[PDB]
Formats: sequence, C-alpha cells, structure tokens
Amino acid sequence: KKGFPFSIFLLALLSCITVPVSAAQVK
Repeated sequence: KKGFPFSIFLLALLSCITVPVSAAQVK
C-alpha cells in the first residue's frame, strides 16, 4: 500500500526508549 511511513519513526523511537528498560529490570 502507498500511504505515510510513520511506523518507521515509532519503531526507531521504540528502539531508543527500550534500551534502558533492560537496566530497569536488572536493578
């Protein structure tokens, strides 16, 4: 389908906000 590529920024942003989550579970 041809629309808007916004999910790429959501997934890219999700990868940035999911880096410190591992450190939150180990502490």
